Amino acid sequence: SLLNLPAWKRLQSLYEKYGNDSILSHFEKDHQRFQRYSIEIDLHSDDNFLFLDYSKSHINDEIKDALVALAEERGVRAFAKAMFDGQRVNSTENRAVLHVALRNRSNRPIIVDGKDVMSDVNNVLAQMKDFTERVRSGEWKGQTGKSIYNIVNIGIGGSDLGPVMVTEALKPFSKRDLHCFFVSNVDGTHMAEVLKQVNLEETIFIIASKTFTTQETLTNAMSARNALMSYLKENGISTDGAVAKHFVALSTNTEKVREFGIDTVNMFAFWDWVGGRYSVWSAIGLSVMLSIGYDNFVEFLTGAHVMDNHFASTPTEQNLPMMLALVGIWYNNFFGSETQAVLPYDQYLWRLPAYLQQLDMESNGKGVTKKSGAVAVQTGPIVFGEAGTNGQHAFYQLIHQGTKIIPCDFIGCVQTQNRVGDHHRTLMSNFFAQTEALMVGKNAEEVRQELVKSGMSGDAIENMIPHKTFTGSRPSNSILVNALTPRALGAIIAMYEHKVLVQGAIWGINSYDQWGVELGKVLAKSILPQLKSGNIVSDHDGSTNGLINMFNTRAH
Amino acid sequence: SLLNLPAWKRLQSLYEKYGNDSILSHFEKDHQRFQRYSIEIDLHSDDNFLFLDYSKSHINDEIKDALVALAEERGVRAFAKAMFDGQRVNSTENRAVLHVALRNRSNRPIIVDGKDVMSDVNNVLAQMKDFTERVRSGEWKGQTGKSIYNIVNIGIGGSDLGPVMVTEALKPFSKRDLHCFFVSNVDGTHMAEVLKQVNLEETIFIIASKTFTTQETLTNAMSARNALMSYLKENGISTDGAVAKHFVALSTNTEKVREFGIDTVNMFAFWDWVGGRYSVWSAIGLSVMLSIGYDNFVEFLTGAHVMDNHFASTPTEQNLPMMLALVGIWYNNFFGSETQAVLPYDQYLWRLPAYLQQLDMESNGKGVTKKSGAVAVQTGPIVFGEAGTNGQHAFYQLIHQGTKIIPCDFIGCVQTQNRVGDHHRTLMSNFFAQTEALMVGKNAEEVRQELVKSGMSGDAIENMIPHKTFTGSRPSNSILVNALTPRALGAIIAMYEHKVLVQGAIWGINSYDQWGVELGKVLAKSILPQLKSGNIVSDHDGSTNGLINMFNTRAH
Ligand SMILES: O=P(O)(O)OC[C@H]1O[C@](O)(CO)[C@@H](O)[C@@H]1O
Ligand SMILES: O=P(O)(O)OC[C@H]1O[C@](O)(CO)[C@@H](O)[C@@H]1O
Repeated sequence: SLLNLPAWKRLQSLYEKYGNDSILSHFEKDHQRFQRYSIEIDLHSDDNFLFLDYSKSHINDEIKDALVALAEERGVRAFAKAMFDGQRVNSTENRAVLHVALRNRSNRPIIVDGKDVMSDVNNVLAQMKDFTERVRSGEWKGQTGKSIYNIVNIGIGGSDLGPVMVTEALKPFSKRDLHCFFVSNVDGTHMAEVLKQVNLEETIFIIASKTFTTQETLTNAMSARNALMSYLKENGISTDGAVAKHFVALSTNTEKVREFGIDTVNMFAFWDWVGGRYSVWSAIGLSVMLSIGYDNFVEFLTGAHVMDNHFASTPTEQNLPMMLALVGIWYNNFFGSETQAVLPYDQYLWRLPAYLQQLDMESNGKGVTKKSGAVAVQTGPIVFGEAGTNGQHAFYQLIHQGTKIIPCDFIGCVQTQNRVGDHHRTLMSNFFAQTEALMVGKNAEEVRQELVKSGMSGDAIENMIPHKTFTGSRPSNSILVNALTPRALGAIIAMYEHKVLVQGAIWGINSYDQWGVELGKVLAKSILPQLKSGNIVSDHDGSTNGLINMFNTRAH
Repeated sequence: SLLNLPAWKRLQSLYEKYGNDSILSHFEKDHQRFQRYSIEIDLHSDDNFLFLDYSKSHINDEIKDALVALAEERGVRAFAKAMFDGQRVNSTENRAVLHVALRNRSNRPIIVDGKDVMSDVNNVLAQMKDFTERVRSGEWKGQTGKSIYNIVNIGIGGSDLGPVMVTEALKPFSKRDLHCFFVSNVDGTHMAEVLKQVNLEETIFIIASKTFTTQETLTNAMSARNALMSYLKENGISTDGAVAKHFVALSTNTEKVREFGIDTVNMFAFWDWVGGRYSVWSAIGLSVMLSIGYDNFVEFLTGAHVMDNHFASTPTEQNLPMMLALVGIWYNNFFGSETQAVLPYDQYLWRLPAYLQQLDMESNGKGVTKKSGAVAVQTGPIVFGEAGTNGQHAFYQLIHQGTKIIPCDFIGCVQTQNRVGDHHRTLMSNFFAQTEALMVGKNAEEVRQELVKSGMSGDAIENMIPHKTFTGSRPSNSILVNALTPRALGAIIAMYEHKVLVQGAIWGINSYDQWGVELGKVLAKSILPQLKSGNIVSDHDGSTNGLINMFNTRAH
C-alpha cells in the first residue's frame, strides 16, 4: 500500500533533494518563516493559549506541501471524524475509541449500541462531582467521625501513569491537605509503605478495576481492606459499614464491588471504548479530581475539548496536531530517526515524558496494518526525556554533538506560578537558547576566533577546534502555553493524543489495541510453577533453561 | 581511520552474511550456547556474583571472534591500563581519569604530578569515615544540642544523579531515621519544600562545589544558611559556631569554605580527574555514606574494585564489560540501532536507567575523535528504561511488535530482601519470560492454533492472526546478581563505566570531556538581559527572535 502511494514517493524524492539543506538556509530565504511555520490555538479562557513553533526543521514549502498531501491522500481527517462519531475504528477488538466523549463539553450526542454515551459520561462525572465535593469539603467521614486527609490509588500502567503525571503537573491547583499516593507494584512493598504512612481513620482507597476481580490489584486492595479491619478490631471500633467509608471503586461490576463492602453509589464506571493510555479523562481520573476538585477537572476536560474542536474543524496546513504528527513523520520515516525527545522546561511536568512513552509507544509500536500484513515503513519512535534544566547537565551533550538526529519537543510556559523572583527568566533564557543552539551551531571559524581571544597556544588550537565545534542543523519544536493551568494541560495531552492518531492513520496501523503484551504473560504463567528449589527445566531454549536452572539451584 | 581497519570491514561482511540469521538458529546448532556466551564474576563475598548472559543475540562464533579482534586491533586493553596508571587520557582537558583510584582498595600507587593520589583518596575517605560515624552515632549535634535526623544534598547533574540512584538502590542498608533530600533546581522551589519539611536543629546541609563560589548551588545553599540564621535569631539561640554544626562542604577551596562558616576539617575534597558522571565513589558520595554508613560504602567501593580487577586482567573473550561493549557495538554500528534499553526488575534500581543516560550519553555522545576530525561511525546510543513490572504495561508493546530493533539489558536478582512472600517468584517468572518472548516469537501457525482452540469464527481468524504474531529474533542481555547489596551495586556501575570506556576507545572519541553543553550556556547568557517587558530583539534568527518577542510582550 503505502510504499506505492504517489504522496510517499514524492516525499522520498524531496528528502533526497533537500534533506541536506541546513535548517538555517530556510530562514535566510524568507524573513517571515517563524510566522508561516507556527500555529497558535486560543484556549478561550484567561489569555491562555497553546502555540507550536515548528520552524526549526529541515522542511521547506515544497516539503510542507507534500506532507499535507500525504495526510489528505490517507484520509486522516475522515478517519478522525468516524472515531469522533463512535465508529468501531479499534478494528481488532471491534470497538469504539471515545476518549473524546469523556470531555465532550458541548454534549454532541455520540451513539454506540443504540445509546448516547454522553448520558453515561455526564452521569459518572456528576457522580464524581458530588463525591469529591463531599470528600474535599470535609463532610465525608471515615469510620471514627474524622474528615479525609489521604487518598491512595491502587492499580498499574494506564491506571497509574495518567493520574500520577497530572496530579504532579497541577500541584499548584491542588488541596495541599490531602496527600496522594500511587501504588503500582505487584509485591506489597509500596502498599506497606503507605499503610505505615497514613492514618486509616482519615483515608480513602481507590480501587481501579472494571471486572473488580483482577488478581494483582484486588490483592493490594485487600492489603488495605485487611489493615482497615485489623485496626478497628484492636481499638474496639465496630466494622459495621466501615469499608463503605474508606473504599471506592472505578468499575462496572456492580455486585462484586458491593460484595467487597463498597457502596455502589460510589462505583465510578468507565467503558471499553476508554483505552488505558487514554483514561485519565474518565473515572480513572478520580484521584486527580479529588486533588484539584471538580471545577479544575472540568477545566482540564475543557482544554482537551478545545483541542478536539481545533483538530476536527481546522484544515490540515493550519492544524496543530496534524503538523506536529507530520514533522514527526518527516524525521521518523525519511530521516530514519528512531527517537523522539520530549523536554518540558517546567518541573511540574516532570512525569510528562514517561506518560508520553506509554501513549505513543503502546499505541504506535506496531508491526502490522488493519487490512493485515506487515507495515512497509517505520512506525512509532522511542520516546524519552526529562524536565528542563535537569537533562541539560546530562544527555544534552549527545543531542548537540552526537551522531543521532533526534527530534526534540521543547515545552514551556510564558508565566510562572511564583510572580516574584528571577528563577523563571533564567530558565526561559535556556529554553530559547537550546533550540537556537541546536539550529545554528558554532563554526570552525567562530571557535578559532574565541580560542584566539582566550590566547590559546598557537598550536593546541587547530587540534582543539573540532572538539568545540557544533554542526547545528538539528531540529526542535518549541511549544508554549501562556500558563500551565488544568486547561492548558488538557490541551497538551489531547494534542499528543491526536498526533498519535494521525501518525498511525498514515501508517495504516491500529493505534488502540495492545496485543504486544500477551506473549510475555503466557510464557510467564508457564514458568512460575517451574520456579522451585532444586527443579531443573528442559522445555525451553537453552538460555531460558540455563537462567531458570541457575535461579532454581541458587534461590533461598 | 576506523572505516579502513581490516577488523571493521570484516564485521560489515559478517553483518551482511549472517545478520538475517534468527537468534534461535544459533541455539539449534549448539546445545551449550548459554554457557559459551555468558560470563560469571565472583564478587568474592557472601556467595554474591555478577553474571552476564549475552546468548540471546544475532552473534555466532565467527562474529564473536571478529568482535574480539576489533578490540585487540584498537588496543582497548592498553588504553585502559594507561588510564589506570594515571595517564592523561582526557586529551582535550589534559587530565587523568581516575575514578578507579577512588575505589583502589589494594592501594596500588597511582602517580599524577609526582604524587601518589591514594594518599589523598584514603585521607578524604578516612575523613568521611570519622564524620559520618559521628553523625550516624548521634554524637554530632546541631546548634541546640540535638542529634541529626536529616541530610540535604545541594547541587545538580552528576552531583545529584549518582547520590540519588545509589541511596534509592540501597534503602534496605540505610539508617531509616535520617531522611535524604536532593535539591537540583535553579528556582528555589525544591529548596523551600525541604526547609518547611525539616527541623533545622537536627539537620546538616551538604554543599557540592569545587571552587565553592559556583553561583546556582551557592544560592540554594545561602537559602539554607539564611533560614538557619533567621531561625536561631527569632528563638533567642546564639549564631556562634552555628553554621559549622549544620553545614559541610564537598570542595577544594579551603578559605572560601571557611569564609562560609564551615569547619575545614569538614571540607571533603575531590579532584579534577574525578568526572561528574564518575563521582559517586568520591566525596560527592557523602550522602550515600551517611545513609548506609562507612562499612557499606567500602563494600560499594569494593564491588567496583573487584570489577576493575576483573576488567584489567581478564582476556577480552571472557571479559564481561568488554563483551557487553562489543555486543552493544554490534547493534549500534552494524544493525544501526539508535537506542539501548536498560530494564531492572527490582524497584530499588528505579533510578538506574536515568543514571546510565548521564554516564553513557554524556560520555559517548561525541562527533569527533581525539586525533580530531569527524568520526566515521555512529557513536553513543540513546539510553532509556524504567524498572521492571512498570514498563511492561507500557512501552514493552513496542520492544515486542514495533519496527525498531532495540538492545535490552534485563537486570535482576536471584534473592529478594523479603524472604517470605510470593511476589519475587512471580517477578522473576516475568524476567525470564520477557527475554524468552523477545527471542522465540509466536508464529502465524501457533496463533492460528490458539485461535482455533478459542473457537474463533473461521473467518475473523485469518485477518486477526497478524495482529497477534510476534517475529521474535529480538536481542536481550540477562544480567543477574545473587543479591543487590552495596557491593553488587558497585560492580554493576563499574561494569557500565567500563562498557562505556570500551565503546569510546573503539570509536576513537574522548569519553571524559563534555564540550557539548557550552553553546547553550553562552547563548543563554546573551539572551537573559534581552528578557524584559516590551523589549524587541532582532539579533538572532527569526524563530529565536519571534519566540523571545512573544515572551517579552506577554510575560507579567
Ligand atoms: O478492569 P480489570 O478487569 O480489573 O483489568 C483492567 C485494569 O488493569 C490495568 O491494565 C492494570 O491495573 C488497568 O489499566 C485497567 O483498569
Ligand atoms: O566545582 P564548581 O566550581 O562549584 O562547579 C562544579 C560542580 O557543578 C556541577 O556541574 C553542578 O552542580 C557539579 O557536577 C560539580 O561538582
